[PDB]
Amino acid sequence: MRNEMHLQFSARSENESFARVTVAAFVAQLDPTMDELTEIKTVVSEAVTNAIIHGYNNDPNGIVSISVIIEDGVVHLTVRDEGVGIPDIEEARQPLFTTKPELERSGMGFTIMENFMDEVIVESEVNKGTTVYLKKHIVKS
Amino acid sequence: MRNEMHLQFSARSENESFARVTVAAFVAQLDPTMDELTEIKTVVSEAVTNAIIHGYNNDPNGIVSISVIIEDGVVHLTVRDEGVGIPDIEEARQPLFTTKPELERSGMGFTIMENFMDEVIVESEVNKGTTVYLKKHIVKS
Amino acid sequence: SHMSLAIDLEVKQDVLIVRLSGELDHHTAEELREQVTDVLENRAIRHIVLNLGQLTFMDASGLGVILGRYKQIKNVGGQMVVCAVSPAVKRLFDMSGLFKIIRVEADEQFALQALGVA
Amino acid sequence: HMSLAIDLEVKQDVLIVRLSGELDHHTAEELREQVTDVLENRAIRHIVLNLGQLTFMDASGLGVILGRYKQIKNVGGQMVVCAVSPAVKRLFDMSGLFKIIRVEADEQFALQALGVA
Ligand SMILES: Nc1ncnc2c1ncn2[C@@H]1O[C@H](COP(=O)(O)OP(=O)(O)OP(=O)(O)O)[C@@H](O)[C@H]1O
Ligand SMILES: Nc1ncnc2c1ncn2[C@@H]1O[C@H](COP(=O)(O)OP(=O)(O)OP(=O)(O)O)[C@@H](O)[C@H]1O
Ligand SMILES: [Mg+2]
Ligand SMILES: [Mg+2]
Repeated sequence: MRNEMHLQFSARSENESFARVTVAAFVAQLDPTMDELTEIKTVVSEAVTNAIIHGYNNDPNGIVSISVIIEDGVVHLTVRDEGVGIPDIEEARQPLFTTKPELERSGMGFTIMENFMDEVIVESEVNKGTTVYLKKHIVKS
Repeated sequence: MRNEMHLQFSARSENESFARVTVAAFVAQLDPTMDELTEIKTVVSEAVTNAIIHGYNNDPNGIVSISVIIEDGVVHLTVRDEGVGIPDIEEARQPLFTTKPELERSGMGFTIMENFMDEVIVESEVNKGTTVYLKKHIVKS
Repeated sequence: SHMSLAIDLEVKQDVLIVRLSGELDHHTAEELREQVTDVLENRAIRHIVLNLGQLTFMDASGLGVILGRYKQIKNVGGQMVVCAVSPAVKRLFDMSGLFKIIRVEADEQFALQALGVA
Repeated sequence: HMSLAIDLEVKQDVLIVRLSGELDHHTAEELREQVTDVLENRAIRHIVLNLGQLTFMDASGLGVILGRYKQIKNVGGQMVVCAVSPAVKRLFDMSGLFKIIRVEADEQFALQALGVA
Protein backbone atom coordinates (compact mmCIF):
# COMPACT_ATOMS: atom_id res chain seq x y z
CA MET A 1 0.00 0.00 0.00
CA ARG A 2 0.96 3.65 -0.44
CA ASN A 3 -0.63 6.52 1.48
CA GLU A 4 0.59 10.13 1.63
CA MET A 5 -0.22 13.01 3.96
CA HIS A 6 0.86 16.64 4.16
CA LEU A 7 0.22 18.95 7.11
CA GLN A 8 1.01 22.68 7.46
CA PHE A 9 0.45 24.71 10.64
CA SER A 10 1.49 27.79 12.65
CA ALA A 11 4.67 27.77 14.70
CA ARG A 12 2.87 27.50 18.04
CA SER A 13 3.65 25.22 20.97
CA GLU A 14 0.07 23.90 21.19
CA ASN A 15 0.70 22.42 17.75
CA GLU A 16 3.54 20.21 18.91
CA SER A 17 0.92 17.99 20.52
CA PHE A 18 -1.26 18.49 17.44
CA ALA A 19 1.40 17.13 15.07
CA ARG A 20 2.08 14.21 17.40
CA VAL A 21 -1.61 13.25 17.27
CA THR A 22 -1.97 13.74 13.52
CA VAL A 23 1.15 11.80 12.58
CA ALA A 24 0.39 8.97 15.01
CA ALA A 25 -3.08 8.56 13.50
CA PHE A 26 -1.67 8.43 10.00
CA VAL A 27 0.95 5.84 10.95
CA ALA A 28 -1.51 3.73 12.95
CA GLN A 29 -2.50 2.21 9.60
CA LEU A 30 0.69 0.16 9.83
CA ASP A 31 -0.40 -1.37 13.12
CA PRO A 32 2.94 -0.77 14.85
CA THR A 33 4.11 -1.47 18.40
CA MET A 34 3.18 0.96 21.14
CA ASP A 35 6.90 1.62 21.39
CA GLU A 36 7.19 2.15 17.65
CA LEU A 37 4.28 4.56 17.87
CA THR A 38 5.70 6.30 20.96
CA GLU A 39 9.08 6.57 19.26
CA ILE A 40 7.39 8.04 16.21
CA LYS A 41 5.38 10.42 18.38
CA THR A 42 8.50 11.55 20.25
CA VAL A 43 10.58 12.19 17.11
CA VAL A 44 7.78 14.25 15.58
CA SER A 45 7.75 16.24 18.82
CA GLU A 46 11.52 16.84 18.72
CA ALA A 47 11.55 18.05 15.12
CA VAL A 48 8.44 20.20 15.30
CA THR A 49 9.61 21.79 18.57
CA ASN A 50 13.02 22.54 17.03
CA ALA A 51 11.39 24.25 14.04
CA ILE A 52 9.30 26.37 16.36
CA ILE A 53 11.80 27.39 19.02
CA HIS A 54 14.95 27.38 16.87
CA GLY A 55 13.73 27.74 13.31
CA TYR A 56 11.34 30.57 14.02
CA ASN A 57 12.54 31.76 17.44
CA ASN A 58 8.97 31.28 18.65
CA ASP A 59 7.42 33.56 16.03
CA PRO A 60 3.84 32.17 15.53
CA ASN A 61 3.75 33.32 11.92
CA GLY A 62 6.21 30.65 10.83
CA ILE A 63 4.89 27.63 8.93
CA VAL A 64 6.01 24.21 10.13
CA SER A 65 5.60 21.59 7.37
CA ILE A 66 5.28 17.88 8.07
CA SER A 67 4.73 15.17 5.48
CA VAL A 68 4.42 11.44 6.10
CA ILE A 69 4.34 8.78 3.37
CA ILE A 70 3.79 5.21 4.51
CA GLU A 71 4.28 2.31 2.14
CA ASP A 72 5.05 -1.39 2.48
CA GLY A 73 5.81 -1.12 6.14
CA VAL A 74 8.19 1.82 5.97
CA VAL A 75 7.58 5.36 7.16
CA HIS A 76 9.07 8.41 5.47
CA LEU A 77 8.69 11.40 7.81
CA THR A 78 9.65 14.94 6.83
CA VAL A 79 9.61 18.07 8.98
CA ARG A 80 10.49 21.32 7.27
CA ASP A 81 10.68 25.04 8.08
CA GLU A 82 11.64 28.14 6.08
CA GLY A 83 13.44 29.48 9.13
CA VAL A 84 16.80 30.58 10.48
CA GLY A 85 18.77 27.48 9.50
CA ILE A 86 21.63 25.52 11.02
CA PRO A 87 25.18 26.96 10.54
CA ASP A 88 27.11 23.84 11.47
CA ILE A 89 24.78 20.84 11.16
CA GLU A 90 27.53 18.47 12.26
CA GLU A 91 28.11 20.37 15.49
CA ALA A 92 24.41 20.57 16.27
CA ARG A 93 24.07 16.76 16.08
CA GLN A 94 26.46 16.20 18.97
CA PRO A 95 24.63 14.94 22.01
CA LEU A 96 23.97 17.61 24.65
CA PHE A 97 24.92 20.33 22.22
CA THR A 98 22.55 23.32 22.19
CA THR A 99 22.48 27.00 21.34
CA LYS A 100 19.84 27.87 23.88
CA PRO A 101 20.89 26.31 27.23
CA GLU A 102 19.53 29.32 29.11
CA LEU A 103 16.15 28.05 27.99
CA GLU A 104 16.57 24.71 29.70
CA ARG A 105 17.21 23.03 26.39
CA SER A 106 18.92 19.66 26.98
CA GLY A 107 20.61 19.17 23.59
CA MET A 108 19.09 15.69 23.33
CA GLY A 109 16.72 16.32 20.42
CA PHE A 110 18.82 15.07 17.51
CA THR A 111 20.26 12.23 19.55
CA ILE A 112 16.69 11.08 20.13
CA MET A 113 15.80 11.42 16.46
CA GLU A 114 18.80 9.43 15.30
CA ASN A 115 17.97 6.66 17.77
CA PHE A 116 14.21 6.33 17.48
CA MET A 117 14.34 6.09 13.71
CA ASP A 118 16.36 3.91 11.32
CA GLU A 119 17.78 6.87 9.44
CA VAL A 120 18.02 10.64 9.86
CA ILE A 121 19.24 13.17 7.31
CA VAL A 122 19.48 16.82 8.25
CA GLU A 123 19.82 19.40 5.50
CA SER A 124 19.90 23.15 6.11
CA GLU A 125 21.04 26.44 4.68
CA VAL A 126 21.47 29.46 6.90
CA ASN A 127 18.53 31.84 6.52
CA LYS A 128 16.71 29.59 4.09
CA GLY A 129 15.44 26.93 6.45
CA THR A 130 15.88 23.40 7.74
CA THR A 131 14.60 20.02 6.53
CA VAL A 132 14.77 16.80 8.54
CA TYR A 133 14.19 13.49 6.76
CA LEU A 134 13.40 10.54 9.03
CA LYS A 135 12.95 7.01 7.72
CA LYS A 136 11.66 4.02 9.69
CA HIS A 137 10.69 0.39 8.95
CA ILE A 138 7.72 -0.76 11.03
CA VAL A 139 8.17 -4.37 12.17
CA LYS A 140 4.99 -6.25 11.26
CA SER A 141 3.91 -9.44 13.03
CA MET B 1 -6.20 33.63 18.58
CA ARG B 2 -5.83 32.82 14.88
CA ASN B 3 -4.61 29.25 14.53
CA GLU B 4 -4.92 27.64 11.11
CA MET B 5 -4.04 24.28 9.57
CA HIS B 6 -3.86 22.64 6.12
CA LEU B 7 -4.00 18.90 5.53
CA GLN B 8 -3.65 17.01 2.25
CA PHE B 9 -3.93 13.27 1.83
CA SER B 10 -4.41 10.39 -0.58
CA ALA B 11 -8.04 9.80 -1.53
CA ARG B 12 -8.32 6.48 0.29
CA SER B 13 -11.24 5.51 2.54
CA GLU B 14 -9.06 5.07 5.65
CA ASN B 15 -8.22 8.76 5.52
CA GLU B 16 -11.82 9.65 6.24
CA SER B 17 -11.26 8.49 9.82
CA PHE B 18 -7.88 10.21 9.67
CA ALA B 19 -9.35 13.58 8.64
CA ARG B 20 -11.97 13.36 11.38
CA VAL B 21 -9.29 12.67 13.98
CA THR B 22 -7.13 15.50 12.67
CA VAL B 23 -9.74 18.25 12.32
CA ALA B 24 -11.10 17.27 15.74
CA ALA B 25 -7.81 17.56 17.61
CA PHE B 26 -7.27 20.93 15.95
CA VAL B 27 -10.69 22.34 16.76
CA ALA B 28 -10.29 20.85 20.25
CA GLN B 29 -8.60 24.06 21.35
CA LEU B 30 -12.04 25.68 21.41
CA ASP B 31 -13.61 23.42 24.04
CA PRO B 32 -16.77 22.56 22.06
CA THR B 33 -19.89 20.60 23.05
CA MET B 34 -19.86 16.86 22.47
CA ASP B 35 -22.47 17.54 19.80
CA GLU B 36 -20.61 20.49 18.30
CA LEU B 37 -17.61 18.20 17.93
CA THR B 38 -19.60 15.28 16.55
CA GLU B 39 -21.25 17.67 14.11
CA ILE B 40 -17.86 18.87 12.86
CA LYS B 41 -16.32 15.39 12.61
CA THR B 42 -19.45 14.16 10.83
CA VAL B 43 -19.46 17.00 8.28
CA VAL B 44 -15.73 16.58 7.52
CA SER B 45 -16.38 12.90 6.92
CA GLU B 46 -19.21 13.83 4.56
CA ALA B 47 -17.17 16.15 2.34
CA VAL B 48 -14.00 14.04 2.34
CA THR B 49 -15.95 10.93 1.26
CA ASN B 50 -17.57 12.97 -1.52
CA ALA B 51 -14.08 13.94 -2.69
CA ILE B 52 -12.99 10.30 -2.69
CA ILE B 53 -15.93 8.45 -4.21
CA HIS B 54 -17.34 11.21 -6.40
CA GLY B 55 -14.55 13.59 -7.35
CA TYR B 56 -11.86 10.95 -7.75
CA ASN B 57 -14.08 7.91 -8.29
CA ASN B 58 -12.11 5.95 -5.69
CA ASP B 59 -8.77 6.56 -7.43
CA PRO B 60 -6.31 6.73 -4.48
CA ASN B 61 -3.93 8.79 -6.57
CA GLY B 62 -6.24 11.76 -6.17
CA ILE B 63 -5.46 14.28 -3.43
CA VAL B 64 -8.01 15.67 -0.96
CA SER B 65 -7.11 19.06 0.51
CA ILE B 66 -8.56 20.13 3.85
CA SER B 67 -8.12 23.45 5.63
CA VAL B 68 -9.35 24.45 9.09
CA ILE B 69 -9.18 28.04 10.35
CA ILE B 70 -10.18 28.79 13.95
CA GLU B 71 -10.85 32.45 14.73
CA ASP B 72 -13.11 34.30 17.14
CA GLY B 73 -15.12 31.29 18.21
CA VAL B 74 -15.91 30.25 14.64
CA VAL B 75 -14.60 27.25 12.79
CA HIS B 76 -14.00 27.58 9.07
CA LEU B 77 -13.76 24.21 7.31
CA THR B 78 -12.71 23.76 3.73
CA VAL B 79 -12.63 20.60 1.65
CA ARG B 80 -11.55 20.64 -1.96
CA ASP B 81 -10.38 18.30 -4.70
CA GLU B 82 -9.08 18.66 -8.26
CA GLY B 83 -11.64 16.10 -9.29
CA VAL B 84 -14.42 15.60 -11.79
CA GLY B 85 -16.75 18.40 -10.65
CA ILE B 86 -20.50 18.76 -10.16
CA PRO B 87 -22.61 19.44 -13.29
CA ASP B 88 -25.68 20.72 -11.45
CA ILE B 89 -24.77 21.81 -7.92
CA GLU B 90 -28.35 22.85 -7.31
CA GLU B 91 -29.70 19.37 -7.99
CA ALA B 92 -26.80 17.64 -6.31
CA ARG B 93 -27.72 19.34 -3.07
CA GLN B 94 -31.32 18.08 -3.10
CA PRO B 95 -31.91 15.36 -0.46
CA LEU B 96 -31.74 11.76 -1.67
CA PHE B 97 -30.11 12.78 -4.97
CA THR B 98 -27.09 10.62 -5.78
CA THR B 99 -25.32 9.47 -8.93
CA LYS B 100 -23.97 6.35 -7.25
CA PRO B 101 -27.11 4.33 -6.51
CA GLU B 102 -25.21 1.13 -7.36
CA LEU B 103 -22.92 1.89 -4.42
CA GLU B 104 -25.55 2.11 -1.67
CA ARG B 105 -25.29 5.87 -1.44
CA SER B 106 -28.31 7.41 0.30
CA GLY B 107 -27.89 10.91 -1.08
CA MET B 108 -27.98 12.46 2.40
CA GLY B 109 -24.43 13.82 2.59
CA PHE B 110 -25.10 17.42 1.58
CA THR B 111 -28.29 17.54 3.62
CA ILE B 112 -26.25 16.54 6.66
CA MET B 113 -23.75 19.32 5.96
CA GLU B 114 -26.51 21.95 5.79
CA ASN B 115 -28.19 20.75 9.01
CA PHE B 116 -24.98 20.65 11.08
CA MET B 117 -23.30 23.87 9.98
CA ASP B 118 -24.14 27.56 10.03
CA GLU B 119 -23.26 27.92 6.36
CA VAL B 120 -22.39 25.67 3.45
CA ILE B 121 -21.00 26.98 0.15
CA VAL B 122 -20.35 24.50 -2.63
CA GLU B 123 -18.24 25.68 -5.54
CA SER B 124 -17.67 23.36 -8.45
CA GLU B 125 -16.58 23.37 -12.07
CA VAL B 126 -16.73 20.43 -14.41
CA ASN B 127 -13.28 19.09 -15.25
CA LYS B 128 -11.60 21.20 -12.55
CA GLY B 129 -12.76 20.33 -9.05
CA THR B 130 -15.06 20.84 -6.07
CA THR B 131 -14.52 23.04 -3.03
CA VAL B 132 -16.90 22.94 -0.10
CA TYR B 133 -16.81 25.64 2.55
CA LEU B 134 -18.38 25.17 5.97
CA LYS B 135 -18.73 27.82 8.68
CA LYS B 136 -19.50 26.71 12.25
CA HIS B 137 -20.01 29.00 15.25
CA ILE B 138 -18.91 27.38 18.50
CA VAL B 139 -20.98 28.12 21.60
CA LYS B 140 -18.34 29.39 24.01
CA SER B 141 -19.17 28.83 27.69
CA SER C 1 -4.24 -1.59 17.72
CA HIS C 2 -7.89 -1.98 16.61
CA MET C 3 -10.34 -2.44 13.73
CA SER C 4 -12.08 0.94 13.29
CA LEU C 5 -15.33 -0.97 13.65
CA ALA C 6 -15.95 -4.19 15.56
CA ILE C 7 -18.49 -6.57 14.03
CA ASP C 8 -20.00 -9.21 16.35
CA LEU C 9 -22.26 -11.56 14.38
CA GLU C 10 -24.54 -13.95 16.26
CA VAL C 11 -26.87 -16.49 14.69
CA LYS C 12 -29.87 -17.67 16.63
CA GLN C 13 -31.90 -20.17 14.69
CA ASP C 14 -33.04 -18.19 11.59
CA VAL C 15 -32.20 -14.85 13.33
CA LEU C 16 -29.05 -12.75 12.77
CA ILE C 17 -27.90 -10.44 15.54
CA VAL C 18 -25.35 -7.85 14.45
CA ARG C 19 -23.70 -5.77 17.18
CA LEU C 20 -21.52 -2.89 16.02
CA SER C 21 -18.85 -1.15 18.04
CA GLY C 22 -16.78 1.82 16.97
CA GLU C 23 -16.99 4.11 13.98
CA LEU C 24 -19.22 3.54 10.97
CA ASP C 25 -18.11 5.51 7.90
CA HIS C 26 -17.63 4.80 4.20
CA HIS C 27 -14.42 2.82 4.81
CA THR C 28 -15.87 0.75 7.61
CA ALA C 29 -19.22 0.31 5.80
CA GLU C 30 -17.89 -1.78 2.90
CA GLU C 31 -16.51 -4.19 5.47
CA LEU C 32 -19.84 -4.60 7.25
CA ARG C 33 -21.80 -5.10 4.04
CA GLU C 34 -19.29 -7.73 2.97
CA GLN C 35 -19.55 -9.68 6.22
CA VAL C 36 -23.33 -9.58 6.43
CA THR C 37 -24.22 -10.74 2.92
CA ASP C 38 -21.59 -13.40 3.52
CA VAL C 39 -23.65 -14.87 6.38
CA LEU C 40 -26.97 -14.33 4.62
CA GLU C 41 -25.71 -16.65 1.89
CA ASN C 42 -24.04 -19.33 4.00
CA ARG C 43 -27.28 -19.51 5.95
CA ALA C 44 -30.98 -18.83 5.44
CA ILE C 45 -31.74 -15.86 7.67
CA ARG C 46 -35.18 -14.26 7.70
CA HIS C 47 -34.79 -11.81 10.62
CA ILE C 48 -32.09 -9.27 11.44
CA VAL C 49 -31.39 -7.32 14.62
CA LEU C 50 -28.88 -4.49 14.33
CA ASN C 51 -27.50 -3.39 17.69
CA LEU C 52 -25.95 0.06 17.39
CA GLY C 53 -25.49 0.46 21.12
CA GLN C 54 -21.71 0.51 21.08
CA LEU C 55 -21.50 2.62 17.93
CA THR C 56 -19.20 5.60 18.56
CA PHE C 57 -19.63 7.38 15.19
CA MET C 58 -21.80 7.23 12.07
CA ASP C 59 -22.13 9.36 8.94
CA ALA C 60 -24.29 9.22 5.81
CA SER C 61 -22.38 6.07 4.85
CA GLY C 62 -23.95 4.44 7.87
CA LEU C 63 -27.46 5.31 6.73
CA GLY C 64 -26.58 3.73 3.44
CA VAL C 65 -25.27 0.35 4.53
CA ILE C 66 -28.23 0.15 6.94
CA LEU C 67 -30.79 1.00 4.31
CA GLY C 68 -29.05 -1.57 2.13
CA ARG C 69 -29.32 -4.47 4.54
CA TYR C 70 -32.95 -3.43 4.94
CA LYS C 71 -33.68 -3.88 1.26
CA GLN C 72 -31.61 -7.08 1.20
CA ILE C 73 -33.46 -8.78 4.05
CA LYS C 74 -36.84 -7.42 2.95
CA ASN C 75 -36.51 -8.96 -0.55
CA VAL C 76 -36.60 -12.39 1.14
CA GLY C 77 -39.78 -11.93 3.15
CA GLY C 78 -37.61 -11.06 6.13
CA GLN C 79 -37.54 -8.15 8.56
CA MET C 80 -34.85 -6.01 10.16
CA VAL C 81 -35.06 -4.07 13.41
CA VAL C 82 -32.51 -1.53 14.65
CA CYS C 83 -32.03 -1.11 18.39
CA ALA C 84 -29.87 0.79 20.89
CA VAL C 85 -29.82 3.88 18.67
CA SER C 86 -27.84 6.75 20.22
CA PRO C 87 -29.34 10.27 19.95
CA ALA C 88 -26.58 11.04 17.45
CA VAL C 89 -27.49 8.19 15.13
CA LYS C 90 -31.20 8.87 15.56
CA ARG C 91 -30.58 12.51 14.66
CA LEU C 92 -29.41 11.31 11.24
CA PHE C 93 -32.38 8.98 10.74
CA ASP C 94 -34.69 11.95 11.28
CA MET C 95 -33.14 13.80 8.34
CA SER C 96 -35.53 12.23 5.83
CA GLY C 97 -38.82 10.36 6.05
CA LEU C 98 -37.25 7.67 3.91
CA PHE C 99 -35.64 6.34 7.06
CA LYS C 100 -38.83 6.11 9.09
CA ILE C 101 -39.10 2.88 7.09
CA ILE C 102 -36.61 1.28 9.46
CA ARG C 103 -38.02 -0.08 12.68
CA VAL C 104 -36.24 1.21 15.77
CA GLU C 105 -36.59 -0.45 19.17
CA ALA C 106 -35.19 0.50 22.58
CA ASP C 107 -33.12 -2.44 23.76
CA GLU C 108 -32.44 -5.77 22.08
CA GLN C 109 -35.10 -7.91 23.77
CA PHE C 110 -37.72 -5.53 22.26
CA ALA C 111 -36.04 -5.74 18.87
CA LEU C 112 -36.73 -9.47 18.95
CA GLN C 113 -40.29 -8.91 20.20
CA ALA C 114 -40.71 -6.66 17.16
CA LEU C 115 -39.52 -9.51 14.95
CA GLY C 116 -41.90 -12.03 16.49
CA VAL C 117 -39.23 -14.28 17.99
CA ALA C 118 -39.83 -13.48 21.69
CA HIS D 1 -2.17 24.26 31.22
CA MET D 2 -3.08 21.94 28.36
CA SER D 3 -2.76 18.15 28.08
CA LEU D 4 -0.78 18.23 31.35
CA ALA D 5 -2.24 18.42 34.83
CA ILE D 6 0.00 19.70 37.60
CA ASP D 7 -0.58 18.63 41.21
CA LEU D 8 1.47 20.54 43.78
CA GLU D 9 1.75 19.79 47.50
CA VAL D 10 4.20 21.15 50.03
CA LYS D 11 5.47 19.29 53.02
CA GLN D 12 7.69 21.10 55.43
CA ASP D 13 10.60 22.12 53.10
CA VAL D 14 9.76 19.57 50.33
CA LEU D 15 7.74 20.29 47.16
CA ILE D 16 5.85 17.38 45.67
CA VAL D 17 5.16 17.69 41.97
CA ARG D 18 2.74 15.13 40.55
CA LEU D 19 2.45 15.13 36.78
CA SER D 20 -0.40 13.62 34.79
CA GLY D 21 -0.60 13.91 31.00
CA GLU D 22 1.88 14.78 28.26
CA LEU D 23 5.03 16.80 28.79
CA ASP D 24 6.58 18.70 25.88
CA HIS D 25 8.02 22.19 25.20
CA HIS D 26 4.59 23.87 25.38
CA THR D 27 3.38 22.14 28.49
CA ALA D 28 6.82 22.24 30.14
CA GLU D 29 6.66 26.05 30.08
CA GLU D 30 3.50 25.97 32.19
CA LEU D 31 5.24 23.59 34.59
CA ARG D 32 8.35 25.73 35.03
CA GLU D 33 6.22 28.79 35.79
CA GLN D 34 3.93 27.09 38.28
CA VAL D 35 6.88 25.54 40.15
CA THR D 36 9.37 28.40 40.32
CA ASP D 37 6.26 30.21 41.49
CA VAL D 38 6.07 28.16 44.68
CA LEU D 39 9.84 28.36 45.10
CA GLU D 40 9.36 32.11 45.29
CA ASN D 41 6.59 32.17 47.90
CA ARG D 42 8.02 29.40 50.06
CA ALA D 43 11.42 28.11 51.18
CA ILE D 44 11.72 24.83 49.34
CA ARG D 45 14.70 22.60 50.03
CA HIS D 46 13.76 19.42 48.15
CA ILE D 47 11.54 18.34 45.27
CA VAL D 48 9.92 14.94 44.76
CA LEU D 49 8.75 14.40 41.19
CA ASN D 50 5.95 11.84 40.73
CA LEU D 51 5.75 10.84 37.06
CA GLY D 52 3.30 8.00 37.64
CA GLN D 53 0.57 9.51 35.47
CA LEU D 54 2.94 10.76 32.80
CA THR D 55 1.66 9.66 29.40
CA PHE D 56 4.36 11.24 27.25
CA MET D 57 7.68 13.07 27.45
CA ASP D 58 10.12 14.43 24.86
CA ALA D 59 13.43 16.22 25.45
CA SER D 60 11.62 19.26 26.87
CA GLY D 61 10.88 17.05 29.84
CA LEU D 62 14.55 16.36 30.44
CA GLY D 63 14.98 20.11 30.20
CA VAL D 64 12.36 21.41 32.62
CA ILE D 65 13.39 18.74 35.13
CA LEU D 66 17.09 19.53 35.06
CA GLY D 67 15.91 23.12 35.27
CA ARG D 68 14.36 22.59 38.68
CA TYR D 69 17.31 20.41 39.69
CA LYS D 70 19.55 23.46 39.52
CA GLN D 71 17.18 25.56 41.61
CA ILE D 72 17.48 22.91 44.30
CA LYS D 73 21.24 22.44 44.11
CA ASN D 74 21.69 26.15 44.90
CA VAL D 75 19.92 25.52 48.20
CA GLY D 76 21.81 22.35 49.03
CA GLY D 77 18.67 20.25 48.75
CA GLN D 78 18.12 17.25 46.48
CA MET D 79 15.55 16.06 43.94
CA VAL D 80 13.93 12.63 43.75
CA VAL D 81 12.02 11.27 40.76
CA CYS D 82 9.69 8.30 41.18
CA ALA D 83 7.09 6.21 39.33
CA VAL D 84 9.04 6.58 36.08
CA SER D 85 7.69 4.68 33.08
CA PRO D 86 10.25 2.81 30.92
CA ALA D 87 9.72 5.35 28.12
CA VAL D 88 10.72 8.16 30.45
CA LYS D 89 13.51 6.10 31.92
CA ARG D 90 14.85 5.61 28.41
CA LEU D 91 15.09 9.37 27.90
CA PHE D 92 16.83 9.61 31.27
CA ASP D 93 19.44 6.95 30.59
CA MET D 94 19.82 8.13 27.01
CA SER D 95 20.59 11.73 28.04
CA GLY D 96 22.85 10.32 30.72
CA LEU D 97 22.29 13.49 32.71
CA PHE D 98 20.38 11.42 35.25
CA LYS D 99 23.24 9.52 36.85
CA ILE D 100 22.99 12.55 39.11
CA ILE D 101 19.31 12.87 40.02
CA ARG D 102 17.94 10.31 42.48
CA VAL D 103 15.27 7.88 41.23
CA GLU D 104 12.91 5.96 43.51
CA ALA D 105 10.02 3.57 43.01
CA ASP D 106 7.11 5.40 44.65
CA GLU D 107 6.38 8.68 46.41
CA GLN D 108 6.94 7.01 49.79
CA PHE D 109 10.44 5.78 49.01
CA ALA D 110 11.34 9.19 47.60
CA LEU D 111 9.98 11.13 50.58
CA GLN D 112 11.56 8.51 52.83
CA ALA D 113 14.98 8.96 51.24
CA LEU D 114 14.55 12.68 51.97
CA GLY D 115 13.59 12.13 55.58
CA VAL D 116 9.93 13.18 55.64
CA ALA D 117 8.16 9.88 54.86
N1 LIG E 1 14.67 23.86 12.75
C1 LIG E 1 15.79 24.33 13.25
N2 LIG E 1 16.19 25.62 12.93
C2 LIG E 1 17.34 26.12 13.43
N3 LIG E 1 18.21 25.49 14.25
C3 LIG E 1 17.78 24.17 14.55
C4 LIG E 1 16.63 23.53 14.12
N4 LIG E 1 16.53 22.25 14.61
C5 LIG E 1 17.61 22.14 15.33
N5 LIG E 1 18.42 23.29 15.34
C6 LIG E 1 19.72 23.56 16.02
O1 LIG E 1 20.34 22.26 16.29
C7 LIG E 1 20.75 22.27 17.68
C8 LIG E 1 20.28 20.93 18.15
O2 LIG E 1 19.41 20.14 18.66
P1 LIG E 1 18.55 19.59 19.69
O3 LIG E 1 17.65 19.37 18.60
O4 LIG E 1 19.40 18.53 20.21
O5 LIG E 1 18.54 20.98 20.38
P2 LIG E 1 17.85 21.69 21.71
O6 LIG E 1 16.71 21.98 20.91
O7 LIG E 1 18.91 22.64 21.93
O8 LIG E 1 17.80 20.35 22.49
P3 LIG E 1 16.57 19.65 23.22
O9 LIG E 1 15.56 19.58 22.12
O10 LIG E 1 16.97 18.34 23.82
O11 LIG E 1 16.13 20.58 24.28
C9 LIG E 1 19.85 23.14 18.47
O12 LIG E 1 20.30 23.56 19.75
C10 LIG E 1 19.59 24.25 17.42
O13 LIG E 1 20.55 25.26 17.57
N1 LIG F 1 -16.50 16.21 -4.52
C1 LIG F 1 -17.42 15.89 -5.42
N2 LIG F 1 -17.06 15.70 -6.74
C2 LIG F 1 -17.99 15.38 -7.67
N3 LIG F 1 -19.32 15.20 -7.45
C3 LIG F 1 -19.66 15.40 -6.08
C4 LIG F 1 -18.80 15.73 -5.05
N4 LIG F 1 -19.46 15.85 -3.84
C5 LIG F 1 -20.68 15.60 -4.17
N5 LIG F 1 -20.89 15.31 -5.53
C6 LIG F 1 -22.15 14.97 -6.28
O1 LIG F 1 -23.30 15.53 -5.53
C7 LIG F 1 -24.11 14.42 -5.03
C8 LIG F 1 -23.98 14.65 -3.57
O2 LIG F 1 -24.21 14.32 -2.37
P1 LIG F 1 -24.26 13.43 -1.21
O3 LIG F 1 -23.06 14.11 -0.84
O4 LIG F 1 -25.56 13.78 -0.67
O5 LIG F 1 -24.13 12.24 -2.15
P2 LIG F 1 -24.03 10.62 -1.94
O6 LIG F 1 -22.62 10.80 -1.86
O7 LIG F 1 -24.71 10.26 -3.15
O8 LIG F 1 -24.77 10.67 -0.58
P3 LIG F 1 -24.35 10.04 0.80
O9 LIG F 1 -23.09 10.76 1.10
O10 LIG F 1 -25.44 10.18 1.82
O11 LIG F 1 -24.08 8.60 0.54
C9 LIG F 1 -23.34 13.16 -5.11
O12 LIG F 1 -24.07 11.95 -5.12
C10 LIG F 1 -22.47 13.45 -6.34
O13 LIG F 1 -23.22 13.13 -7.52
MG1 LIG G 1 15.05 19.73 19.91
MG1 LIG H 1 -21.83 12.19 0.53
